Amino acid sequence: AKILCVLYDDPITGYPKSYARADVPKIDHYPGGQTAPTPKQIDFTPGELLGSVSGELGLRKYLEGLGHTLVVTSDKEGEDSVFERELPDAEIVISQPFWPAYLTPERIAKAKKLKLAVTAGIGSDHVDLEAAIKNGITVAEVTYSNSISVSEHVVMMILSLVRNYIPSYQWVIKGGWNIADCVERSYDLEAMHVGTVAAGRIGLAVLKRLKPFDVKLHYFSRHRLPESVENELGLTYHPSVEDMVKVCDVVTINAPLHPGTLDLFNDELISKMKRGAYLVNTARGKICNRDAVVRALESGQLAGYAGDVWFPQPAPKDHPWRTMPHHGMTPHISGTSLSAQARYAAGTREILECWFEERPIREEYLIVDGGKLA
Ligand SMILES: NC(=O)c1ccc[n+]([C@@H]2O[C@H](COP(=O)([O-])OP(=O)(O)OC[C@H]3O[C@@H](n4cnc5c(N)ncnc54)[C@H](OP(=O)(O)O)[C@@H]3O)[C@@H](O)[C@H]2O)c1
Ligand SMILES: [Co+2]
Ligand SMILES: [Co+2]
Repeated sequence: AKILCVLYDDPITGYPKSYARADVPKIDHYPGGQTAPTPKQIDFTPGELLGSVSGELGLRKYLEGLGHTLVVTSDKEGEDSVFERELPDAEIVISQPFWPAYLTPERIAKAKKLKLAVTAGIGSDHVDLEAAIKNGITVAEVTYSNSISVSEHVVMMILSLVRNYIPSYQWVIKGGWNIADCVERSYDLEAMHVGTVAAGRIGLAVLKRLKPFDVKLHYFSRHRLPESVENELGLTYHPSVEDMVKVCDVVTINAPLHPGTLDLFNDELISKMKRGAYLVNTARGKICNRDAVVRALESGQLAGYAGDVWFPQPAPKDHPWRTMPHHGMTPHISGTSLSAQARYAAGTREILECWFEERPIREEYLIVDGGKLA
């Protein structure tokens, strides 16, 4: 069978010949007890670059040893792309959210042999689930594999926005000291009100990391956390997002992209935030209306915005989030740290072994299975 695997390009300086450190820590399990991926073998050393074209997610020796073929490409856009030309023959398609091969209804129709679509990462909004359901395609993602990685990125970005890190760094490089210039927009985070949209694997990890900063914590969720958790973390529950954002100095978005969160932070909702609020979004770019965020930063309604997720991906050269004032953006990188790559690459192989050995894929990895939502 044919496996079609879309990855981002190598660094412009070539695939790395060395790394800054000798190894990465061993992660055995996630908070709550889900075990780390359990592939039978791996053909990489954790810490290597796996999600670029030369990395191949460590999959070629395994797949070709079984007689299957593996096509790796970064060329994913349009009908003339390698991805779309190779799609009609593929039993399995793999891509990462960071450089996503969108499986639209049209492409799924053309993918006559497609039976398994794997998200190397978390969040399968690039896959049209209705068409996958219609066509009996299994959709899997590597649940929890980089949730902690994102929670780290969130707190990092919150601190940098509030404490005005990046403009202060720039004064060093420019040859200046300029203390007053740095701190005329520098605050402590301590005792601010911080709220999260969703308290899932990322959102809860964010709340736990924020707690010892002595912030006043808020959250909005469809379902409440156990009261024992709310008490230990000092959480205030809000039954609507509007209610929460009214009182928050900082808001972090940690919910998946779906109809209920598409365009949720539009002009109206952002106008309900505190003036000078900070907004962080490492969830899915489209949960925030692109031009509304730009306008709120230009007016001062938002004091700062940061995240790693954009619409579309890759972001075009003229994307307005590149140049809006007071931002601390990165490209979509938090979920593909070298540490996270090791976990989602192991998980991708685990899923593939289960697929080819006719053993069940972990229930926690499954998004649709056997023609229905999991
Ligand atoms: N590199 C990155 O930046 C990166 C990496 C990984 C993931 N992500 C994004 O982050 C999402 C969350 O990741 P995760 O590991 O935390 O998944 P998760 O464990 O499934 O948590 C998602 C939580 O969002 C809740 N929620 C859903 N809709 C909501 C809404 N309209 N308002 C408030 N809360 C809502 C869900 O609760 P219910 O059970 O009630 O629906 C769930 O608890 C992913 O879907 C993905 O898009 C980004
Ligand atoms: Co529910
Ligand atoms: Co959901």
